[PDB]
Amino acid sequence: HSTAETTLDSFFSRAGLVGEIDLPLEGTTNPNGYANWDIDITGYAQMRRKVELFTYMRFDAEFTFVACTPTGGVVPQLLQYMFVPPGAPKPDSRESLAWQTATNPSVFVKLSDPPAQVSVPFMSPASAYQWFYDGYPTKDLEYGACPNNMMGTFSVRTVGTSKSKYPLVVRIYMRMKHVRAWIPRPMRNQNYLFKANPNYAGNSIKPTGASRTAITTL
Amino acid sequence: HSTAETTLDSFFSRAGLVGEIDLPLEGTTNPNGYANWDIDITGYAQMRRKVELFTYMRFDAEFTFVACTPTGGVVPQLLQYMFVPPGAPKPDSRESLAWQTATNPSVFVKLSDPPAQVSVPFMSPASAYQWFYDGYPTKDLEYGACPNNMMGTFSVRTVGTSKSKYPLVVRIYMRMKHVRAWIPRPMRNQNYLFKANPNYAGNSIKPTGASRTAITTL
Amino acid sequence: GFPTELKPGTNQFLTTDDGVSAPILPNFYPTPCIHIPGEVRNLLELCQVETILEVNNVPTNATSLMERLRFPVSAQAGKGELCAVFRADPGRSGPWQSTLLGQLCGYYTQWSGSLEVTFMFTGSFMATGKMLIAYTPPGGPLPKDRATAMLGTHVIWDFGLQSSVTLVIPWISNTHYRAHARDGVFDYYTTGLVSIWYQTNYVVPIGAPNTAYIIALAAAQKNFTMKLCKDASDILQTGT
Amino acid sequence: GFPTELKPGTNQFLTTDDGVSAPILPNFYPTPCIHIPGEVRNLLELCQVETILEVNNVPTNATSLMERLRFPVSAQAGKGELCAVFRADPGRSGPWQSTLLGQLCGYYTQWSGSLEVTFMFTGSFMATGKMLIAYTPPGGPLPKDRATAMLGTHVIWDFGLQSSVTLVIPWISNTHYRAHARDGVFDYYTTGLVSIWYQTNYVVPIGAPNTAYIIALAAAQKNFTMKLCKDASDILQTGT
Amino acid sequence: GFPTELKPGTNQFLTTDDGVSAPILPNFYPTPCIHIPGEVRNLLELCQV
Amino acid sequence: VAQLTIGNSTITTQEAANIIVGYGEWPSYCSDSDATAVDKPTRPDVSVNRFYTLDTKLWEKSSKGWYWKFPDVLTETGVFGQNAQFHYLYRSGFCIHVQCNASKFHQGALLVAILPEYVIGTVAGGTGTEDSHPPYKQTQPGADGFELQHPYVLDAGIPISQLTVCPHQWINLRTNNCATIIVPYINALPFDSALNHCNFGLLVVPISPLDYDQGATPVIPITITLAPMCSEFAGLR
Repeated sequence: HSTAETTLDSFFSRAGLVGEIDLPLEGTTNPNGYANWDIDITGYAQMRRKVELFTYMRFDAEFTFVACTPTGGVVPQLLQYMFVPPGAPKPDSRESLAWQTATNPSVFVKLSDPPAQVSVPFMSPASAYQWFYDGYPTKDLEYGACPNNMMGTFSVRTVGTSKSKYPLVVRIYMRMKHVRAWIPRPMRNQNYLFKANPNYAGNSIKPTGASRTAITTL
Repeated sequence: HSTAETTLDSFFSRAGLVGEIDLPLEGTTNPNGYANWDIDITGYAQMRRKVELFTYMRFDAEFTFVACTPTGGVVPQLLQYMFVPPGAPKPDSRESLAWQTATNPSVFVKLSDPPAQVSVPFMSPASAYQWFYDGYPTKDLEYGACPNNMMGTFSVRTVGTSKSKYPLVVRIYMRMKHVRAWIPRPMRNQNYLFKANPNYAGNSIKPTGASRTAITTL
Repeated sequence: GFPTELKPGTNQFLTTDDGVSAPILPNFYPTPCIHIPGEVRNLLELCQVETILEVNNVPTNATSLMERLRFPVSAQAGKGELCAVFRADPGRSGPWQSTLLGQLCGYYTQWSGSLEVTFMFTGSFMATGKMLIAYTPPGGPLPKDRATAMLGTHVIWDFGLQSSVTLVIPWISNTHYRAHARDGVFDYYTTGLVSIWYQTNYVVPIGAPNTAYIIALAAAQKNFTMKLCKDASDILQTGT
Repeated sequence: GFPTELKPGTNQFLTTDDGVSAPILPNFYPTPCIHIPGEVRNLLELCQVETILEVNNVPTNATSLMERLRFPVSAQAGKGELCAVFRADPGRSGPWQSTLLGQLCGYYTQWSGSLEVTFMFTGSFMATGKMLIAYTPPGGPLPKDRATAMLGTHVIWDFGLQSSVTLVIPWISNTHYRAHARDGVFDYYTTGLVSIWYQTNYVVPIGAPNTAYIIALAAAQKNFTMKLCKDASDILQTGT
Repeated sequence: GFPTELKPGTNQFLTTDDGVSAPILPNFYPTPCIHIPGEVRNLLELCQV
Repeated sequence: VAQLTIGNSTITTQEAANIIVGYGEWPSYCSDSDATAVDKPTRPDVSVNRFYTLDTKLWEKSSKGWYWKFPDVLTETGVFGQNAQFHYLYRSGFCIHVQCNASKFHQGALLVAILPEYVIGTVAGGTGTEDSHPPYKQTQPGADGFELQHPYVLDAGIPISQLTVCPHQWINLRTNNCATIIVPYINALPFDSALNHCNFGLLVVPISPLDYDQGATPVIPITITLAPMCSEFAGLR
């Protein structure tokens, strides 16, 4: 019965899959053996609903990178995951001098080696992130969108001058730690429409939960 | 806001790529499965401009060697990186008795094994390195060139009597630590012409920064 | 080198495991946190907040969902008549799903504690009468008629006097494991049963609304627990 | 052997991570450091040095770049006339790029603090008159005319008397994130606005230069910060 | 990094060996045990019945 | 009966019923550290600290509910509207007071609550295919508020069935009418804009529908009176 499983850190812990990069040898998606992933903790489906229980949050995260082949195979390919601190520019080519700039923390690891993990501190220049922003950050509709909440950008890529020899799939897991929440708000009860705002189906409004026949009949 | 990100060590830390050796199986460059790299901390582009903010510096460095194939592949090839303390002679052949001399620290590691790293102490016989030397070290033009500032020489090579079986690319990363700077000087504002002196385009002088229309119109 | 033998679990990645790993930005000093009013430290704080219990969870129509918040009482009803009835199932589907308590439980596998439903009469001021709220612990089916219902824990509520009464549910334990179709979730089993009866007919003077509504507010008591996490959430994030 | 399980991040190379590794030359004793005058320990020391603010960053011609260091004042200008105007943007392109402060900021992502522009009159000694320097915090566009400009924080500067006045910019915070074309850099937003006006016409006796110049010297105050590093540097090292 | 040499038995699984490994459920608080009459602590108790 | 008088205003409100202090904190000024360290922010104690009485809204048997957005609501009318317009940075607590004039022959219940960062979301087109962020009418509904279109989901897919998890107070006609809530400054920044970002929203929904036997004034007036507790501003324009 220990009320410890109901804390905030015990509610928001656990490494969840938030990203899945894909470097097919040949095809459409990521045709340059590299891709840019913007840290988005909603990469985990049911996470949005959860964090959105509060108005202000603060936390750190431990990202883990489980990469393999689509088959699930291990291969002797060396990778480089780079981190783009919100504010610095991201790579655009397979050798944009971006991967070169030190102020962009990179971490080389082979697929042979166990998953790579690193910790991103609470970025935001604010006191805390905030899932809701009732205004405009002083043409276009810039409502509800809160600026400084950007945690950064991970840029995965196969080390080396030439393309990779095998197809690769990098899965990105992130567990948030040391959490502080504020201003609890009602629990979402209408399906989500966009990752952006809280819009909902303006006719397809369903009841918070299942319904019955008569109020007297159980 | 902690003024710690503005220290000197927090400004000059971070492992940067300063060298990239290349041992193609067959071709032009480094036709002997080995090459000599002179420790040059300007191997990192934007580094020159930075360090050159001061006139005297002192520091140590942690070099890391990330080697693979051009493709980025890992292979069962054993390498030997050797260090030539400024003052000792460098290898000239694929078995110059240079790789044999103990006073030249070598470090064998396979590509299987994670990057190899080692620390080079503040070499210079002076109190500190000095990016500027207004004189001549007591035919030819020996101006601005400061002698004792030579950190050494890394000599990469595929272990063994015969040539390597696969093509190799050794990337050399160096993060300087424990830094002390002196005599701050104006920040370079004209593109660099040579790695040697501070010469600049004697006509292509541009303004320190962008310009506007009128001084009254913002 | 100091002697070491590796034990199984080496090179292993456990999503729950929480040791550590270096900071991507060593010298970064995360803007200090200032003071934000009303911080939460344990969801259980929330589980004790009264939230509207949709006991009248019958109208499903789109523009009626607002009625689910309250059930009614009126002149048409005669003494003895059963007004409404629901179960003490904070977890499971039903009227509890509207409450914050309920919604949180869904994020948990098992639990136990005492509950606390409150009833607010919103009728006229001139309205008077008695309603009999009664709880029947697990087992004993919903009392046949009002009479027999009264022979067990009940509270006669009189709005002529106090315009809002609170009933305490002794204890409900959703721990008695089960395995329905395939969703072998720890089924309540411990479904108490709250029934509200018309002790007297609805009484009002000429000039007042001959029908009023009652809002229900639930919430768990201090001694509430929750064990095991379950991210069951039908409302999921969709890519634009 | 002592029991060990390896955690993720084993065999991993993080460019920022800074543990250690053996010395290539163990017995080497790096010639001791002697005392070098003027050591720097934190770039912020530098950010407080006054450096010439090229407010007159208009002439781009090659052999005129030296004029960018100072703007002028003269008989031609009549009372009220706006002399010059710039923004409180130590980071962003503009006149601040000439200052050491500015150039350093470029090596950083975000910041905040109070600034301190100084104005030096270099005209004749016999020259007299009043200039009105005025700062307009973020928002309120550059005052329409001299009058209205004065109704807000301003300083009437008289060179007849003191030949050099200093203005303090309260606070500028380049933290309000943004995302232009693709360079989503934390845009100022907090662009204060310093305008200098001719309070009186330029006054000089027969025999003196009927036109003088004013040099501007900026620098951040004690309470300045810088967070996050960014090696953005267009001036790069080129192989001979 | 602190210096280590691996001794034989590394990466080895001994069915009897009993060191440890992380909990699959970290924050789980196994319902406390109450008092059950007649606990046994050593089979030898039984051998004397 | 006892009329409170703080300013050139004089509301004849009840003696001292029950007031819910938000998140358990009285709005205060500030220690000695903010988004301005060499900028001592002037604290309007003058006419910025009086009673404002918004145009009474009429409650019908059909009102879906209303909402206002702070600090916007007042940046309109008032000398507090003067400040919020001519100043850059802002920080201020509050104190709302919603009154209801009705007779013992009416009936209803209003849930009055404060919801920080109240982000609206219109229909999103009609059925749900249009990223149309709500008008400048729903983001800042001046001093006359705005009506809920979907009271059940508070116009933001959140169930009102749980709104009580915010600083709230009930107004059941048969039991009272006036309800009070003291809101403290809630933000992730010491000093924030008082013109673009609305620190929160005040909702007031009829949970138990208004009603009256036929013949009584069908519309009951809801009078919202509010007082700015500890105003703070920095740098004028």
